[PDB]
Amino acid sequence: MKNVGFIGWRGMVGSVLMDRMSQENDFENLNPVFFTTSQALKSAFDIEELKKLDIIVTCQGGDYTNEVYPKLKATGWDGYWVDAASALRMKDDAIIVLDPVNQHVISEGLKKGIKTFVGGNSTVSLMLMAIGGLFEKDLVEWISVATYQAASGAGAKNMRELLSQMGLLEQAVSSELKDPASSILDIERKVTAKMRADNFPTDNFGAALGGSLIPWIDKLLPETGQTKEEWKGYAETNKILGLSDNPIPVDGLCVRIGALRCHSQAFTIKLKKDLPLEEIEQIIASHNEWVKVIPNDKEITLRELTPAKVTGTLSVPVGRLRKLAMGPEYLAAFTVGDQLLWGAAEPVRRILKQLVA
Amino acid sequence: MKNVGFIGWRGMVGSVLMDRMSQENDFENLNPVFFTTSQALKSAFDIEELKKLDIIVTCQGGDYTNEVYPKLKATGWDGYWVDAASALRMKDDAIIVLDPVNQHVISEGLKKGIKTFVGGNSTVSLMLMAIGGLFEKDLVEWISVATYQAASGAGAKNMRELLSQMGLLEQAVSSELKDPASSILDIERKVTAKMRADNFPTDNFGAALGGSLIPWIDKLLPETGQTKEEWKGYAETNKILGLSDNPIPVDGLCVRIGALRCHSQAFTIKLKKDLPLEEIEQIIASHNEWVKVIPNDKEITLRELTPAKVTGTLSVPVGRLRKLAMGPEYLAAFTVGDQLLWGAAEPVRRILKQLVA
Ligand SMILES: N[C@@H](CCO)C(=O)O
Ligand SMILES: N[C@@H](CCO)C(=O)O
Repeated sequence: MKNVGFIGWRGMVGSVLMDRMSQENDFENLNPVFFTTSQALKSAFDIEELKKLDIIVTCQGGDYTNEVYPKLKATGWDGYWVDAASALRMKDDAIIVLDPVNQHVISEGLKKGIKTFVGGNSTVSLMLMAIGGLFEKDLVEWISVATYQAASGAGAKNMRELLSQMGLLEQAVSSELKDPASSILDIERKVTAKMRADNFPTDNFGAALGGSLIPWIDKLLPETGQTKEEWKGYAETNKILGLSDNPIPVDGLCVRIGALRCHSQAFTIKLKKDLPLEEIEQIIASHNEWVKVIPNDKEITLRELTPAKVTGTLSVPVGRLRKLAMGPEYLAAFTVGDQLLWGAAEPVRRILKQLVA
Repeated sequence: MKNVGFIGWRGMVGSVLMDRMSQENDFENLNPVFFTTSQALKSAFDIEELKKLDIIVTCQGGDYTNEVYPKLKATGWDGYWVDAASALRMKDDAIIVLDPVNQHVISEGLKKGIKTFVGGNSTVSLMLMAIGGLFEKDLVEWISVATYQAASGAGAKNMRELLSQMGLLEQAVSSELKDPASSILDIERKVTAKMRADNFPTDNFGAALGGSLIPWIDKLLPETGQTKEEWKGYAETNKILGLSDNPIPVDGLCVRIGALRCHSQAFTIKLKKDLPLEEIEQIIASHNEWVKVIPNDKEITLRELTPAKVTGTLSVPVGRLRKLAMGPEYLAAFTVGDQLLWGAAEPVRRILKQLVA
């Protein structure tokens, strides 16, 4: 069978990948070799050991990639490189994977001789898994986005920091909350005071997240004023769909909220033509087996369209669908998706599966 | 001096109003009469007692208003009715107040003989206080909105429920969080399990808010598919600006997040003409003394553009300003504002001040 090396399999994303591969019995169809960066398992920095592998799957990160990758291909190695990190997404000899959406793009690359495949930006991937249909019919002129991103996208320590912040806030008024007759503004003043305290743990986010939000993710790109996270919307959406010749505008604001691992997004989709809502809904629900169209009903929306419902599942609900006041060609849409699955580990697991078949 | 009656002054909004009036020494210029609904202070249901007042300020709510209001005006009473509730906002003989934005609209009404003035929708009011300038120059063709609304808009019990939810989530993994070597996915599984537990207190929101979000606020309006909260965007923005003849489209998705009392909003503003960012920024910052333009810089954004910074203050920061990929006439903007102040108590306090001068 194909000899597959795994790097960064112990990290958070790597861990999800390992769990998903086990659940699906993916290890039965390949010969796994595990690497580590520890000096305390082959060495992740042993080029000769990596050179003997047919495929390398890394969830180690960009710094690792930028270091080892060049060296490895510099030895002639002609194997496949599957990466979760963003390091190589924008390279000419690499393809961004999300097979339920761009399978045809993936297949052509395997023929052109493409040997590098990279998982895509979580936000963009979750968007495409939700409204892939609209793009599948060149029905989208542009999309304005507003995200509600989870701590998992930032990292494990960030998730822990969010949780600690939540605890401290409640702890600040634990007794008052138990007293059904206590003043709410008093409670409010105290939690806000704690949130602003110097001892409030905000080292990882650089600001409070629990009980608040942060309208800024990643570095500023002076060229356009977007953060790198927002920049990936236009850049990655079009490379994934392979439309670098007829790019579809995708822009908006990426905001961090206090959710653990599900990214949510509010959309304003300008459609190229006036179409019936019922038809839009059918097109969306038919693109893939994971997207799930939620009726624009309160009770059902509260049960299905939330991080609480989606966390840890492969389901990608999309709802609140209706026409906007700007015109019958303006579509409103809200979606929730797990950041660690379709937003990270899953696309990686699925391309590997293809490569070892 | 003018005889002013106050109803619902003990509730959350009423409490903020009382505090703000005291801080500003507003009681020195009027003769206050306090009412109550308790049978255990005049009776809030004594029409003859209310009839002798020059002005009535109520934060009691819609049910109260719809009950007492008709009866009072049915006796000939020719005084002013200042209300925080939405009950009468859309009546022909009433004006929605937000003086820093529609003072000229307010003045004309006082002449036409308008005797009813109502505070506006929190989200709409906070939007206008932020980007009032753009509207002040008929520079806005339409605006797509995505909100991050606080629990305070729902009520005191909702704020308490959010806080309780946060505590339980952290409590579910308190020890693991203290252990710097513990597994994050283990932590994740436990908090999510608690969030989904039947004993997780979600009676007030009908769903978990802490650690999640709810893409639905208020009742569904079958006619358009919008929730009443989203509906107020178009309805109230234009009545406040008095443009029911040349309405400006305002639509989007209103989502509840785990914040105590600050509403935040991500905007996609389609401008009528191509203008320089620097000029847009100047126009915005000049509309009123409370709006505050935050440089599109990471460090400053994290310190100024958040519920943590704004909570309990009259400041209305607006930042992340830049042009969108859809074109140089597409503006991106993010704002944060306290829901109980400019979103409720302040506009009420300011119109009262005018009426008693
Ligand atoms: N989607 C994640 C990126 C994952 O690394 C985030 O919002 O940070
Ligand atoms: N702006 C508040 C409405 C206040 O009653 C909310 O978002 O619920």
